[PDB]
Amino acid sequence: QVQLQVSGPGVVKASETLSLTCDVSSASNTRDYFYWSWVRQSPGKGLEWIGGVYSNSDT
Amino acid sequence: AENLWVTVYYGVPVWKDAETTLFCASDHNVWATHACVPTDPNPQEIHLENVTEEFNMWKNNMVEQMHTDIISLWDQSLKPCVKLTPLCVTLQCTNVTNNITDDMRGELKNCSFNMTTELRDKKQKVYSLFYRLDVVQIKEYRLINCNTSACTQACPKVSFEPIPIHYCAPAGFAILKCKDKKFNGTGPCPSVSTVQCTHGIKPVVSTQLLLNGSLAEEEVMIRSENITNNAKNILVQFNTPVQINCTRPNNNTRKSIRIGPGQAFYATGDIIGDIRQAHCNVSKATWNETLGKVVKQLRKHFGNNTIIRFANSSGGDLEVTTHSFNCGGEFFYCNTSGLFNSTWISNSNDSITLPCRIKQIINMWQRIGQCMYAPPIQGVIRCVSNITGLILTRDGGSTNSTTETFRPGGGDMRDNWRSELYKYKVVKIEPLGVAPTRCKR
Amino acid sequence: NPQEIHLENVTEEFNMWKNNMVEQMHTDIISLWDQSLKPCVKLTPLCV
Amino acid sequence: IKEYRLINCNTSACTQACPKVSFEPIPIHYCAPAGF
Amino acid sequence: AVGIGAVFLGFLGAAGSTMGAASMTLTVQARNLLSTVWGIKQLQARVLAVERYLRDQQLLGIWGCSGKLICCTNVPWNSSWSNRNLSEIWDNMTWLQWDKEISNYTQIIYGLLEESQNQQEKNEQDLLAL
Amino acid sequence: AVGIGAVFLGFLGAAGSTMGAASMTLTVQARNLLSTVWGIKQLQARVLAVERYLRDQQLLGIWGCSGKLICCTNVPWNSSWSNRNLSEIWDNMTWLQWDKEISNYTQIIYGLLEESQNQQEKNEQDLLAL
Amino acid sequence: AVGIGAVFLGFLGAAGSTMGAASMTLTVQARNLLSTVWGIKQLQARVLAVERYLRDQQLLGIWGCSGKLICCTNVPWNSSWSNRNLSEIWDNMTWLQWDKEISNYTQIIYGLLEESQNQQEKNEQDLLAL
Ligand SMILES: *[C@@H]1O[C@H](CO)[C@@H](O[C@@H]2O[C@H](CO)[C@@H](O[C@@H]3O[C@H](CO)[C@@H](O)[C@H](O[C@H]4O[C@H](CO)[C@@H](O)[C@H](O)[C@@H]4O[C@H]4O[C@H](CO)[C@@H](O)[C@H](O)[C@@H]4O)[C@@H]3O)[C@H](O)[C@H]2NC(C)=O)[C@H](O)[C@H]1NC(C)=O
Ligand SMILES: *[C@@H]1O[C@H](CO)[C@@H](O[C@@H]2O[C@H](CO)[C@@H](O)[C@H](O)[C@H]2NC(C)=O)[C@H](O)[C@H]1NC(C)=O
Ligand SMILES: *[C@@H]1O[C@H](CO)[C@@H](O[C@@H]2O[C@H](CO)[C@@H](O)[C@H](O)[C@H]2NC(C)=O)[C@H](O)[C@H]1NC(C)=O
Ligand SMILES: *[C@@H]1O[C@H](CO)[C@@H](O[C@@H]2O[C@H](CO)[C@@H](O)[C@H](O)[C@H]2NC(C)=O)[C@H](O)[C@H]1NC(C)=O
Ligand SMILES: *[C@@H]1O[C@H](CO)[C@@H](O[C@@H]2O[C@H](CO)[C@@H](O)[C@H](O)[C@H]2NC(C)=O)[C@H](O)[C@H]1NC(C)=O
Ligand SMILES: *[C@@H]1O[C@H](CO)[C@@H](O[C@@H]2O[C@H](CO)[C@@H](O)[C@H](O)[C@H]2NC(C)=O)[C@H](O)[C@H]1NC(C)=O
Ligand SMILES: *[C@@H]1O[C@H](CO)[C@@H](O[C@@H]2O[C@H](CO)[C@@H](O)[C@H](O)[C@H]2NC(C)=O)[C@H](O)[C@H]1NC(C)=O
Ligand SMILES: *[C@@H]1O[C@H](CO)[C@@H](O[C@@H]2O[C@H](CO)[C@@H](O)[C@H](O)[C@H]2NC(C)=O)[C@H](O)[C@H]1NC(C)=O
Ligand SMILES: *[C@@H]1O[C@H](CO)[C@@H](O[C@@H]2O[C@H](CO)[C@@H](O)[C@H](O)[C@H]2NC(C)=O)[C@H](O)[C@H]1NC(C)=O
Ligand SMILES: *[C@@H]1O[C@H](CO)[C@@H](O[C@@H]2O[C@H](CO)[C@@H](O)[C@H](O)[C@H]2NC(C)=O)[C@H](O)[C@H]1NC(C)=O
Ligand SMILES: *[C@@H]1O[C@H](CO)[C@@H](O[C@@H]2O[C@H](CO)[C@@H](O)[C@H](O)[C@H]2NC(C)=O)[C@H](O)[C@H]1NC(C)=O
Ligand SMILES: *[C@@H]1O[C@H](CO)[C@@H](O[C@@H]2O[C@H](CO)[C@@H](O)[C@H](O)[C@H]2NC(C)=O)[C@H](O)[C@H]1NC(C)=O
Ligand SMILES: *[C@@H]1O[C@H](CO)[C@@H](O)[C@H](O)[C@H]1NC(C)=O
Ligand SMILES: *[C@@H]1O[C@H](CO)[C@@H](O)[C@H](O)[C@H]1NC(C)=O
Ligand SMILES: *[C@@H]1O[C@H](CO)[C@@H](O)[C@H](O)[C@H]1NC(C)=O
Ligand SMILES: *[C@@H]1O[C@H](CO)[C@@H](O)[C@H](O)[C@H]1NC(C)=O
Ligand SMILES: *[C@@H]1O[C@H](CO)[C@@H](O)[C@H](O)[C@H]1NC(C)=O
Ligand SMILES: *[C@@H]1O[C@H](CO)[C@@H](O)[C@H](O)[C@H]1NC(C)=O
Ligand SMILES: *[C@@H]1O[C@H](CO)[C@@H](O)[C@H](O)[C@H]1NC(C)=O
Repeated sequence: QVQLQVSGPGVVKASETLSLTCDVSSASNTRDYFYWSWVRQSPGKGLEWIGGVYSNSDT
Repeated sequence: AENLWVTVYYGVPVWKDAETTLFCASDHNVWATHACVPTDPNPQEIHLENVTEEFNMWKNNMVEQMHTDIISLWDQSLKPCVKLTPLCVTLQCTNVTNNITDDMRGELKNCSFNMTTELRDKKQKVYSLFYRLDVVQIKEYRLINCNTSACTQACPKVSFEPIPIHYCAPAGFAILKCKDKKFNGTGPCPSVSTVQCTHGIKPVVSTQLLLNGSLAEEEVMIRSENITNNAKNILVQFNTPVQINCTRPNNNTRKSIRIGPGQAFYATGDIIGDIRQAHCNVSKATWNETLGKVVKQLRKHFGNNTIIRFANSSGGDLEVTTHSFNCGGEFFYCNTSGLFNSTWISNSNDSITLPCRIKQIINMWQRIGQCMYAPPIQGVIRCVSNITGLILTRDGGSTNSTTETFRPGGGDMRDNWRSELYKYKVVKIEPLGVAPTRCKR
Repeated sequence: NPQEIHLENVTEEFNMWKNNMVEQMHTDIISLWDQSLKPCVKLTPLCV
Repeated sequence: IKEYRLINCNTSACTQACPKVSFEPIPIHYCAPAGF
Repeated sequence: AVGIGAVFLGFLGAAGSTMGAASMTLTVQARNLLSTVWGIKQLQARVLAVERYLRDQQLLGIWGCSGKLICCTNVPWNSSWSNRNLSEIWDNMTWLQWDKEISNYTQIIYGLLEESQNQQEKNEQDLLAL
Repeated sequence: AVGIGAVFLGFLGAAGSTMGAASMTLTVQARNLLSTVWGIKQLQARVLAVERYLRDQQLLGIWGCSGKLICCTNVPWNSSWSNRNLSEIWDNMTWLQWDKEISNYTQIIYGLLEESQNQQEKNEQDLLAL
Repeated sequence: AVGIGAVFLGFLGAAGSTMGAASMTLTVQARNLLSTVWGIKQLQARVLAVERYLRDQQLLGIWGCSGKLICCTNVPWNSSWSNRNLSEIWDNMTWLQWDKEISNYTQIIYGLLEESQNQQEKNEQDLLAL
């Protein structure tokens, strides 16, 4: 089963660059491409889709 | 007007039950993992959707294979070690009364004896401390095993600590794992997957209490080949563990004497300080709530209005009558009278202490004529374990009374392996099939 | 008649100090010596 | 220990060499299986 | 249906699928058929796997289907073995149920395939002479 | 030819030669790939050789290239695996260097090859259905 | 004779029959070629059986006769090997007498078939090159 772990700074100053890293651990070694994406939800608001990328191409 | 012809398909996903030899994989020890194929870093577990498979824990060949493998490994480990044939002699034994408590009166015997040396023509007068369960009076005493067979001393280097063992099938064979929770161990399983190897199963040897095992993910599980049959053992799996702290507080001193050319016998010289009985502590509240969960689960099988009581063990040998196990080399037998002693009505920091007796002459498997001597462990010893399950037996079974009596069980280590291999089965793949199709050669 | 072949146009990296053949030969020789010494007398009573 | 003992006695027992077994080295060719 | 990847099933992921769906994963199952207390056991397991694989390959060869995952044959399918039509065979059941159903007639089909292959070989030899 | 010797090409003789020249000497490699303490290890040596040869034969078979030295396949060559030109590889590189270059793409190529072989088998079945 | 039934010969029933008649039972003989100290002896026996079976399979393969019970070859039949006609061979004597007769000319014939198949595969590769 694919497992995802997120990491990054808990506090970032205003007008700076926020860097987040999500690592992927997959138990299957055969060649497979997933579609990864980032989704943020503000406190008390609905979810928002930031962006995504393929796991085998720069698209 | 059909015109259907045979077509051969190679590689169809078909399997059926089979018996094979599963080989070991692991990440000086009694369980030889040096010869096992190292486990893959990322095990492959493929879920079989739309697959319902019949499982049966009580007729699984994996349990028999694991039992035979464990006995073979034990024999291999004991093969290159000293044989205590000269140890069978007349012993002049006195009572150990130096700094001992009232509960330890007569348990230890200070025994002096003549013994061989490096040279065949020389003898040495030596002394040792022997547990009361190990010596039988002929002041004249002899080891208990002398009139049965010789004993092979356990080598001090090999460690008795269990190591996880993964069982893997060869090519052309598959291992099916039942992922369905709340599983009885017998019948259909709709949630089934296939694994190249089983999970790490530590070969823990224990009676009346499954230690360092696997926990149920939802609630306490009751399993039995025939629950209505009082002669069938009941396997109970806890959803949460119960911490048990087992300790021998004696500061045992090991002295090694030369008994021959390159042969050393490790005796217990003296206990440094006070002498007191080894014992096991278990939290009272945790045990009470676990017993309540077990009672509520058993009520589903034996009726909501029945009376459930936990009582003595029936009787027999010390291995079955008491909770037998090992704690870092020293072999403990603990009187589990305070645990299974209560009744339940269908309406703090203190802990329960179980006294324990240490033994050196041992018989792990149900065999006669093959014994082992456990060298003493230097100093105090303590261990912490997870009680994750129970082996129970139902007494009587008459319908005259509404009460049900459950007693601790054990003795057969096949049940211990069954509690871990209940969800696993082995099948052989059949890639050849014939089907009807309109295609023609 | 041993059959040798020249690998023309070939270059290969060797390392005698990490060759598995040496360890295999050592193990085989030890096993042979252990085998040869099994079926004859052991001089246990000689220690006097 | 005039009194003497074999050096190996306090280490381990000794196995007498088989008398008819020769210690002459013989050439050995270490040959791999097929595919090697 | 725009942001999506692709993951392919494993060794037996197609077991619960229909026959038609499972017929595309034959190679996945095929490739996995070949790959002192623990030594002799492993050696015997390897020998047993080799023997089983070679037995299956020999059966395929004597049926004239050597080196073919799917191979049509000249043996007709009579209604005695199975009265079920193709519509409910390749779209309403899996291969395990098929093995359960026609386990009794497997040897008869195998013998008929062997005899058909022998007859085909003899006919080919006779035709090739001309 | 009266006065003439016999230069028998050797095993792995064209290892250092270019791929184009080395592809002409596949036979000398392929023809002989199968052929108390000593006997016990001779046994497992034989078993290892047999199982290696059988796995190679199975891999050849599941790609539809059984009993062949050069097998043309239907899967296209993805340029991402190697951007080098045909004349570059077939005249300025050896087989060993090629193996080192594409050592990390062998599994994907093998999977595509077996999938294409399965698709070809299905297409042949459909063609024979008419 | 109406109402007779049928029973088919077993492993070596056609041993003493004519070669033409014995050629119908190739599959029956073919299927029977594969199926502590005594453990070692049995392992040696079965491993050697597997090795012999693979030897036979590869010997057939190096002639291009893979998977074929009856396989025709381009090697002409030299007269000195046997001056008997087809009628006297296929209808008046068995396979055992045949093998006894051609025991002297077995290896040379095998080499001839081997080189013929080598030439054939070389020609096929050359033709497919264009
Ligand atoms: C359930 O699991 C738990 C947790 O894993 C188990 O509890 C562990 O038990 C092990 C051993 O049973 C214990 O490890 C020992 O701890 C001691 C403190 O560190 C050490 O004394 C000891 O090391 C000695 O023994 C090893 C062999 O066991 C040797 O390799 C090592 O060199 C040491 O031996 C030297 O010292 C002794 C004593 O002087 C001497 O006789 C020797 O000759 C040598 O000089 C072990 O490391 C863990 O600490 C325990 N963990 C916990 C949390 O309690 C529990 O036993 C399991 N239950 C069951 C039933 O299996
Ligand atoms: C067990 O007995 C031995 C011998 O009978 C005791 O060892 C003696 O100890 C006393 C007091 O320390 C010494 O004076 C003697 O010289 C010792 N004798 C020998 C032969 O060693 C030993 O103390 C006893 N142990 C226990 C626990 O009672
Ligand atoms: C060790 O051996 C000695 C010598 O045999 C034993 O001492 C003998 O004991 C017997 C029986 O009591 C007497 O008849 C002898 O006279 C004793 N001989 C000597 C030299 O003392 C001694 O008892 C043995 N020790 C043990 C612990 O069994
Ligand atoms: C006893 O049980 C506890 C509780 O289940 C175990 O602690 C777990 O250890 C595992 C190690 O694989 C961790 O993943 C879990 O997160 C732990 N859980 C908790 C609640 O701490 C403990 O390891 C067990 N000990 C033994 C010896 O079996
Ligand atoms: C479970 O055990 C019970 C009790 O033995 C079995 O029922 C008994 O079956 C025998 C068969 O001869 C009868 O003589 C007894 O009278 C039955 N006793 C009761 C209480 O029913 C029962 O068959 C067993 N179940 C299974 C599935 O084997
Ligand atoms: C088991 O519990 C008993 C008490 O029920 C413990 O005995 C205490 O041990 C501590 C050691 O920290 C001493 O300070 C106390 O004086 C002891 N009290 C009594 C009444 O004996 C015992 O140590 C516990 N053992 C384990 C292994 O946890
Ligand atoms: C068994 O021993 C463990 C320590 O190994 C005990 O855990 C302690 O529990 C007390 C609560 O009474 C806590 O204050 C301590 O911090 C715990 N210690 C550790 C190291 O976590 C446990 O209580 C003991 N159990 C029994 C039944 O005696
Ligand atoms: C069963 O429980 C009883 C009482 O709780 C125990 O019986 C005692 O056994 C000892 C030793 O045989 C006798 O000296 C006592 O007189 C018995 N008491 C009674 C009231 O009968 C018995 O030990 C327990 N069984 C086990 C295995 O611990
Ligand atoms: C296990 O523990 C119980 C509880 O202490 C023991 O039963 C006691 O036995 C003694 C005899 O030595 C009696 O005096 C007590 O009255 C008994 N207590 C109870 C509560 O019944 C039992 O004997 C122990 N088992 C063994 C095998 O020693
Ligand atoms: C498991 O079975 C279900 C149905 O039992 C399959 O879902 C069907 O898929 C087919 C074609 O793929 C559709 O025509 C049906 O309408 C679907 N049924 C339902 C109820 O949705 C499902 O694909 C099977 N899973 C696998 C992995 O083969
Ligand atoms: C090793 O390299 C040499 C040259 O470096 C190869 O010889 C070349 O062969 C080709 C094709 O026959 C000719 O076109 C070249 O002119 C040759 N070069 C020279 C310098 O003579 C040689 O073939 C390679 N080795 C092997 C075994 O193929
Ligand atoms: C065994 O041999 C006999 C005689 O050698 C065979 O009988 C001949 O059968 C053929 C046709 O099969 C006839 O043309 C001949 O006239 C028969 N000869 C005689 C003398 O009867 C018989 O067929 C052989 N049987 C087998 C099973 O090989
Ligand atoms: C040793 O103590 C036990 C238990 O108290 C007693 O039965 C025995 O008679 C004693 N033996 C002696 C003093 O020799
Ligand atoms: C050995 O002796 C004990 C007690 O002395 C007895 O119970 C046991 O049956 C004896 N065993 C044999 C094999 O004689
Ligand atoms: C588990 O097995 C028992 C024993 O036959 C059966 O009666 C019960 O229905 C099974 N339980 C489940 C949940 O399948
Ligand atoms: C046991 O005795 C030894 C030697 O006297 C000492 O070093 C050690 O600390 C003692 N251990 C305990 C737990 O008292
Ligand atoms: C026991 O009580 C529960 C309610 O707590 C009830 O659902 C259950 O059915 C009862 N058990 C039986 C066997 O009827
Ligand atoms: C068993 O429980 C009873 C109360 O029912 C109590 O009096 C007795 O002491 C208990 N025995 C043990 C050994 O815990
Ligand atoms: C054996 O004795 C020799 C000479 O007395 C001594 O050097 C050696 O250390 C001893 N070895 C052992 C294992 O006692």
